[PDB]
Amino acid sequence: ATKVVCVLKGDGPVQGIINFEQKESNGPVKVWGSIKGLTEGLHGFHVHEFGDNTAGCTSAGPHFNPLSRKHGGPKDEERHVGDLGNVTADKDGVADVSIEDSVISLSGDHCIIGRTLVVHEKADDLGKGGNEESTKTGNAGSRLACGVIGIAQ
Amino acid sequence: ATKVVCVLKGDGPVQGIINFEQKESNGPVKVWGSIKGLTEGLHGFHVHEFGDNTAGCTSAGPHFNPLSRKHGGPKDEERHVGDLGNVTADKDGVADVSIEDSVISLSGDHCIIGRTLVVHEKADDLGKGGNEESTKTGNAGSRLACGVIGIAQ
Ligand SMILES: *[Se]c1ccccc1C(=O)NCc1cccnc1
Ligand SMILES: *[Se]c1ccccc1C(=O)NCc1cccnc1
Ligand SMILES: [Zn+2]
Ligand SMILES: [Zn+2]
Ligand SMILES: [Zn+2]
Ligand SMILES: [Zn+2]
Repeated sequence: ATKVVCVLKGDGPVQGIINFEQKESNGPVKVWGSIKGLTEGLHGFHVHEFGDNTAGCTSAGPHFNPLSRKHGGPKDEERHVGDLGNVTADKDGVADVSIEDSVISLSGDHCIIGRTLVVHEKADDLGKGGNEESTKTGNAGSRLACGVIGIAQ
Repeated sequence: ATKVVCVLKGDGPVQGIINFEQKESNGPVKVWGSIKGLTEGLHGFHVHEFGDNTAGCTSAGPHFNPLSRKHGGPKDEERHVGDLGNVTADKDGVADVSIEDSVISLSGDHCIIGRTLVVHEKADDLGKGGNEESTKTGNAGSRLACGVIGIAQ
């Protein structure tokens, strides 16, 4: 009953459409869509704090972290709201995304509307990499494609 | 105290950066920035309902109109929330945008975050064009560039 969408663009072309839908404010958000143009393997997948793409994906800032937690994987209690783990691209460079998440929302202070979705160069280590950056960014590397998360029909 | 931003891109050469700032939730919104690649003269400038760029600026849908009014200019009582009038491009195709508007908001009710800002081919006649479409769209023609309005730092 609330639906939101994000078109991801960057060089390659890396390009994708990701849809989000939440039946009720207390419920999980289903996330689905496709990203093409990726290298085979894992790519970090995060909601970043700013829906600012004025100078490309760099202006999106850090992970969306309204509750001031450390970086983790989607299944972790200790995670940022924006920590959606990794998407996995096949040999053909396509990641078909199908996620349900209970921490992001389309309502309230966990809401991701107006933020940026980013797909990264490398895997997110989900805070298990053993360095300073692991519990901040997951060491997922450069931002390959991004877009602002908007209200859908 | 609330800042939001929008990068305008489209099928052609029209591209722009628009900033919105609102000191207080009950107060006016300052809109500023620049758009380039335009024909000299007036170009309609609207917030459209959906932050959806799936198939380009067309997927943004109609003017953002939560209060079910007819189309008008920004200084009119009878207007859509998204009716921000025209921007004006100079001889070099650059429109320097400077708008203060009392009807849009960046918080509270009916805010523009996660919606789409669109710059149009033709002038918006501000509901004074003398045909039915004037009171709906303003006869401002095709969508040259658009972007989802996102939260800024
Ligand atoms: Se959820 C959220 C986050 C940031 C800014 C605005 C919102 C919001 O809730 N907008 C109202 C809305 C959301 C979805 C569909 N229709 C209206
Ligand atoms: Se901006 C806006 C317009 C209409 C409805 C909801 C919102 C909104 O901003 N909601 C998200 C939110 C609510 C409370 C605290 N933080 C974010
Ligand atoms: Zn990231
Ligand atoms: Zn994180
Ligand atoms: Zn329009
Ligand atoms: Zn209108």
